[PDB]
Amino acid sequence: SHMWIGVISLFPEMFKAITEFGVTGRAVKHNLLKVECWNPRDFTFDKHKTVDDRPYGGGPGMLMMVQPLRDAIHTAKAAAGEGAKVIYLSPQGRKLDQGGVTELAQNQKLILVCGRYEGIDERLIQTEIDEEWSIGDYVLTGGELPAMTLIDAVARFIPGVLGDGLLDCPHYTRPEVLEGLTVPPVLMSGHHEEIRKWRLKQSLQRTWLRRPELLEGLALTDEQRKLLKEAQAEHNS
Amino acid sequence: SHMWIGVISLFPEMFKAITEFGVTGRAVKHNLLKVECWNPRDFTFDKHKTVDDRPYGGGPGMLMMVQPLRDAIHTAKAAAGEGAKVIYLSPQGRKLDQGGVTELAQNQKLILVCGRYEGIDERLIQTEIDEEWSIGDYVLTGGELPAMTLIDAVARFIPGVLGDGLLDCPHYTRPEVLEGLTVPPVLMSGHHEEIRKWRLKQSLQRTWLRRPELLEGLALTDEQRKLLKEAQAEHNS
Ligand SMILES: NC(=O)c1ccc(NCC2CCCC2)nc1
Ligand SMILES: NC(=O)c1ccc(NCC2CCCC2)nc1
Repeated sequence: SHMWIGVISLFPEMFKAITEFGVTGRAVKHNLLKVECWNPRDFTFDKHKTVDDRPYGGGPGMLMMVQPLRDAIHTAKAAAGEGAKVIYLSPQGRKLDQGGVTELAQNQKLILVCGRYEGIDERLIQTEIDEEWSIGDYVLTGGELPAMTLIDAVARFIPGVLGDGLLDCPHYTRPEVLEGLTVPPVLMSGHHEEIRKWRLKQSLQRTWLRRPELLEGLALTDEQRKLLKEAQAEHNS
Repeated sequence: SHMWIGVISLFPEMFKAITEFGVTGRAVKHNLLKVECWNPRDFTFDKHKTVDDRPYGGGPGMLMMVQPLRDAIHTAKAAAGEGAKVIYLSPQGRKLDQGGVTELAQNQKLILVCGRYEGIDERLIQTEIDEEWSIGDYVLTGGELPAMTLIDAVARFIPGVLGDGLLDCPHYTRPEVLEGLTVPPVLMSGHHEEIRKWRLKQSLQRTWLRRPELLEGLALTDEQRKLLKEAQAEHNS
């Protein structure tokens, strides 16, 4: 179930951050994940390899120049063959969450278009882009970090890359006592069922306290309902 | 108003993605932004430079080993001096948005702790971390991409790095006609006020259609109320 991701970027060397390091670097070396980049600058024809252009209507910014970007996209589409979804990363896109990650991970091929400057021509979005996605409600200097974020997130779903809507439970490792703070005795008990229930209760409690809206989106099991009620009762002393 | 950011990461070379390229790369070269990394592996003492450890209570994963990570954090804190806020990036943190970015950008010094494996010891969060932040409701293989995302976002607020709660308007550049699609005539009119109002109306319309909840958080001006009503009337034909 390997995955191919084509990238359109003025700064393809940025993607070394995910292709050369850690779990995603291993995925690439083991051919579980392939990331292939095209740079609009390589598709320019003028002496100074111009990749930006002035916005109609004026304004302080520049846009990506249409012809080099369009040609790079077309080249990526030809390399991908049939079935590749083309994604543009921008704050105007659908907000990414883990459900959206699972949806995107169903694709065997993606092409990610990374904007720079003030963005890209709206008509390219209409004619070349299948979906717009955002990694969050904030503005960055380029689409490369959003693209890498998406790649990393979906790569976790590729079989072989790694070894319920709630926040994670607390985790502990050595030493047993750290600046006077002890490990919860249950985690030392060797009682697997008690440990499982403790972790679940902690996850429910943390989700309730920090992100209560996330709970509203869940259909809690009988056990989860019980443990959440216990946690809420204890919180209220 | 330059900014110093200390980073704790097992993969410091990942940060070349922001320190060597584009607007953030320029910020670094021009001394507007300094990014300084410490690697827990450099703080190990065993032959194999062990940086992970087993979780109490069992489970399939590993945590970052406490001693090398703690020592790296302390070294970063000493380098930062007084006033540095220590941030841990994780899905359990406060969700980043542009308002949160503006808040974080008020700090002259930040230290960003990048988790790997299944995370870090809860007691380190208690004893070493000032704030936990998330870049979005999804899970990544490491905190480095979230840290770089945060750095890029806050760097845009540093004076010299660059040259209202609504989504951006559409942008257009050459050519005048692209695959049969024309540039809106108003943007060619040279009428600056008409162009301003068009862009604002488009932003209001796009926010309403794609992200209506964002509108609920705004106190629209009289002009914005009018243009939004116009856009909604036109949408309803
Ligand atoms: N939240 C996001 O997913 C996101 C995506 C792209 C971006 N910036 C580059 C785009 C902004 C103008 C040029 C393209 N910033 C933020
Ligand atoms: N949404 C986020 O801001 C985010 C942060 C860190 C992360 N992964 C590394 C952490 C997860 C376990 C080890 C540390 N994933 C996602």
